[PDB]
Amino acid sequence: MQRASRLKRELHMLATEPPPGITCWQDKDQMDDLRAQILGGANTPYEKGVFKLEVIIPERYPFEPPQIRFLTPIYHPNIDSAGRICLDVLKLPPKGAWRPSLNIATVLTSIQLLMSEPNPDDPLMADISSEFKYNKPAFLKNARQWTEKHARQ
Amino acid sequence: PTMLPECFFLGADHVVKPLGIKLSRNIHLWDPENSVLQNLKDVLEIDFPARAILEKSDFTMDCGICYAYQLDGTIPDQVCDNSQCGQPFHQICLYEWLRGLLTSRQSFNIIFGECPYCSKPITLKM
Amino acid sequence: MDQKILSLAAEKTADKLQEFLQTLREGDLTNLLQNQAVKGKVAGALLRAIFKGSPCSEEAGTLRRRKIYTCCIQLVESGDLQKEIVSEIIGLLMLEAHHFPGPLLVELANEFISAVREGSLVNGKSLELLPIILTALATKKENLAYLSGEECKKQLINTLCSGRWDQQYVIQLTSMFKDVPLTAEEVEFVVEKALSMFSKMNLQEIPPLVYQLLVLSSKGSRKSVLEGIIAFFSALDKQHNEEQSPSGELRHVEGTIILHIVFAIKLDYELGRELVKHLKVGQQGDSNNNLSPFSIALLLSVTRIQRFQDQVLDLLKTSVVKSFKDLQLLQGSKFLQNLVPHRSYVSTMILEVVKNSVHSWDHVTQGLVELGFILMDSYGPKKVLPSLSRMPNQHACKLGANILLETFKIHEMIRQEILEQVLNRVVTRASSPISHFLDLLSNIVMYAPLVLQSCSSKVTEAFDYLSFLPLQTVQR
Amino acid sequence: LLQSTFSVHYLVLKDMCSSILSLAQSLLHSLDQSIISFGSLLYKYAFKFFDTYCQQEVVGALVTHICSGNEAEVDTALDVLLELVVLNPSAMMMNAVFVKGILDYLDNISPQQIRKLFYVLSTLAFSKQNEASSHIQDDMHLVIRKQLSSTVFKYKLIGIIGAVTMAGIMAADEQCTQVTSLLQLVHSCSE
Ligand SMILES: [Zn+2]
Ligand SMILES: [Zn+2]
Repeated sequence: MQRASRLKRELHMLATEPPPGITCWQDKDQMDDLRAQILGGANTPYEKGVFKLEVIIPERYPFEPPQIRFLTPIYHPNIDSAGRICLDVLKLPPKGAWRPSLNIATVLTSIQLLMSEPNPDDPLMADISSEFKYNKPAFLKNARQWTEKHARQ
Repeated sequence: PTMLPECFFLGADHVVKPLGIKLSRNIHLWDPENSVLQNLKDVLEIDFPARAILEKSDFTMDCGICYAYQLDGTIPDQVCDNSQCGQPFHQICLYEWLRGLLTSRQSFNIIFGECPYCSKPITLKM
Repeated sequence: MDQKILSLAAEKTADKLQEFLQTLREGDLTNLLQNQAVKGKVAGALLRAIFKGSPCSEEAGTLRRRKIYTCCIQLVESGDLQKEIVSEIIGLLMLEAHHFPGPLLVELANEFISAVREGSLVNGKSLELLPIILTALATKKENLAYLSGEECKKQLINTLCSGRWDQQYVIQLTSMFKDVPLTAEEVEFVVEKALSMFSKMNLQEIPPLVYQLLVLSSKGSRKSVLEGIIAFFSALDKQHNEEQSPSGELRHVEGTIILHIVFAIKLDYELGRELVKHLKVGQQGDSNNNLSPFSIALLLSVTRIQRFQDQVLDLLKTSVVKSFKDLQLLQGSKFLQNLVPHRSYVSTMILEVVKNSVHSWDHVTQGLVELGFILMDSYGPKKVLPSLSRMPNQHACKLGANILLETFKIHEMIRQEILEQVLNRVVTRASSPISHFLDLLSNIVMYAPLVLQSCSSKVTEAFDYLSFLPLQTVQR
Repeated sequence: LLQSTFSVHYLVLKDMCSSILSLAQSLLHSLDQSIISFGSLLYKYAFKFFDTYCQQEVVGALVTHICSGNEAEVDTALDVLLELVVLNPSAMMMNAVFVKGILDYLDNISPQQIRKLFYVLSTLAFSKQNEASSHIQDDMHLVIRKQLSSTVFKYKLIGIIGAVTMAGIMAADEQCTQVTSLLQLVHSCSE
C-alpha cells in the first residue's frame, strides 16, 4: 500500500515533469511493469540513442529499489550485455545506497549521469572498461556504433 | 469538560520542549470558569491557525516514505529534530525502514537511527 | 597459447610445462591482462597450471612465480576485474604462498610495505595475501641471514608499523593483524599506530576502528586501547567546552563507542577489571584526572553488567564523597586556592553527563537512577530524626536530588521508576527520616505534574497506606 | 511447569522480562544438565513470547554464552540458536549482526560446535528474501579463505567443515559455480 501511494504520485510526476532526457509510463504490454526511455546525451557516443528500460516495482517499494534493466541493448562499462546496471542506488545498504527519500526519477537521472560519466572503478564489462579507460576513441566508436545498431529505428 | 484534559504534543523535539516547559509553568492558571480555548491561549501564550489550507495546499506534508497523508487513519506525526529536513513521517513506515538498518538499535519502546532524507539522529517511541 | 598449457597440465608434471616455461620468458603480464579481459576461470586454470608447472624444488620457476605475484597483486587492485575472479586469484596466491624459502617472501612483504606507504593501494584487497605471507615466515624453520623467518616477520612488521600509514588503509591493516600470531610487543605496536591515527580521521570512522582494535586487544593490549579511547574522547569534550565558552556528532559517537566497549566486557570479564583498576579514583586517597564525562558515561553503561554493577556504583559513591571532601577543604582554605588550578568536580561532571544524556543514552540513565537513590539512601540524615558528617552527605544527598530531577525533565520512561521508588521509600519506613525525599517529590511534581498524569496510578495506590502514617508525613 | 507458566501468564510476565534473563545466565553457568536445560527453556520462551527488545536481548545473551563460554554452556547455546532460527528466522535475521561477530572469537570453540555454528549462520544467510543481506555470506567466504590459507591443520579443518556445511545448506545455476569453486579450493588445499 506504501507501493501504491508512491507509484501514484511518481507516475503523475513522470507524466507531467519527468527529468529532461527521461520518459517513464505504465507499459501497455506489462501493466504491472513500467517502460522508461532514456534519450542519448549530447557530447557522448550514446547521442541519437533512445534506450528502452523495464521498471518492475518490488512489493516493498519504497524500502526496496526499483528493478531496472536495458531492453534495447547498450555497450557500456557499468552495463552488461543483459542490460544489468552496476549502480549503488539499485542495492539495499550497507553495500548499496537505496532509501525512500529517492525515487524512480532520481535513480534514472543517476543512470543518465552514468552514461555521461562511466565508472571504471565498478566495471560489469571489464573489456569495455579497459577500452574506455585507455582507448577513448575505440570505446566512443563502439558505443556510438552500438547506439546506431539497436537504438535506431 | 471545563476542567483540565489529558494533553500531549506531537512534533519536532526542538519545537515541543519549550511548549511542555511553558505548559508546566502556566498550568496553575488553568481556570474552569473560562472556555477550553480561552484557557489554552493564555496558558500556552499563543494563538492558533484557522485552517492554513490555501497557501500550503500541496507543500508535501506527507510521510516522505510512502508519500501519503491518511495511511489507514494514520497522519504524518513523527518528524526530524533538524531545521533543514523537518520532514514528517508515519509511525508504521518509519519503524519498517528503521527496523532494517544496521545503524538502528532498540531500547524498551524506542528505536534510534537516521532520518531517511538527511541522515541525522531520529528517535521513534512506539 | 593457453589451451597447450591446459593440455600439458592434463597428463603429467615437470616434463612439458617446465619446457614450455623456458620458451617465452617475455610477457605473462599481457597474457593475464587479456585473460581477465575474456574469462576469469580460464585465468584460474592457467594459474594452477603455471604453479604446478613451476615447482619450488627447481629455482627457474620461483622467479616466474615472483613476477606473476607482482603482476596479479598490482592487477587485483589497479585492474578493476569482477569480484569472483578477484577472490579466486587471491585464494590461489594465498594457497601456493607456503612453498618458498624466507627471502622471496621477505621481498614480497617489502613490496607490500613499499606499495602501502606511497602506492595508492587502489582497493586494498591484495592485503588478504599479507597475513598468509607472515604465516609462512612464522613457520619457515629454514634459517635466514640478515635469523629465523619469524624474526624477519618482527623486523618487517616493526618497519610497517613505525612507517607512515595512509588515512584510508589503517582499518584494513588492523582487521588483517586480527589473524597473525602476535606476541605482546607486536600487538602493542599495531594498536600504538592505530591509536596515533584517530585524530587524522573523520569521527564517523572511529567506531568500527575501535571495534576491530578491541576484538584484537584480547591477545595482549587492553589497558592501552581503553586508556587511548578515554584519552582521545576526553580531549574532544574539553575542545567542545572551550569552543562553546559539533555536539550531536560527538554525543552520537561516544554513545556507540560505549556499546562496543560493553559487548567486549560481556565477552571478556577481565576487560572490565582493567578498566576499573585504570579508573578507580580511591587508589589510596587520591583523585585522578583520568575521570571525565565519557569515562563516567562508560561506567554508567557498565552498571548494567551484573558483575560490575556493585563495584562501579560503590566507586562513584566513594569518589563523590572524596570530591566533596577535596572541595570543602579548598574553599575553607586560601593557601590551597593560590596553588591548585580549579579542576572540575565529580558532581559537576555527572550533571554534564546528565545534560549530554538527552540524546541516545537509554543505557546510561538506568545507572544514574541506581546511583542517585544510593547517594540519598546512604547519606539521608540520621543524627537528628557540624560539617563532616553533614555537608558531604547533604551535598551527596543534594547531588542525588539534582540528578534525578534533571533526569525526570528529559528521560520520560524512567518516570514511575524514580516516582514509584521515591514513594516506595516514602510510605512504609516512616521511622528513617524522609524529609529529603518529599522535598525531591515536591520539585519533581511541581516541575511538571502533567508528567505524573502519565504515571498516576502509582500515587493513588500509595494513598491506600495514608491511614498508617505519622501526621507531619501525611500533611507534608 | 515452566512451559504452562510462560504459555498462559505471559501477559503478567511480559513486564518482568529483564529479571528472567538475569536468572537465565545464572542457570547455564552451573553443571547438572537438567539445570542447564531449564536455563535453555528460559531463553527459548523469553524470545518466543515477549517483544523484540527481549528477543534482541535473548540473542545477545546467547552470543555472550557461546563466545566467553565453557563447553556445556557453548553447546546449550548453539542448540537453542538452532531452535530459534527454525522457530522464527525472520525475528532472528535482524539480530544476525551479533551472530556474525561470533566469527571474531572462533579461538574458543571445538570443531563439532563449529559445524552447528556455521550451520546456524549459513541457514540464516540463505533465506531467499534476505540475499539482500548477503553481507554475512561475503564475510564467511573471507574467514573460510583465511583458515584454508594456513599451514596449521587446526585452522584447515575449521575452514573445511564450515565450507562443506555452507555448500550443503545452499544445496536445497550461479550457486553451482560457487559450490564447485568452493569445493575445488578445498580439494587443492587438502591435496
Ligand atoms: Zn531529517
Ligand atoms: Zn507512511
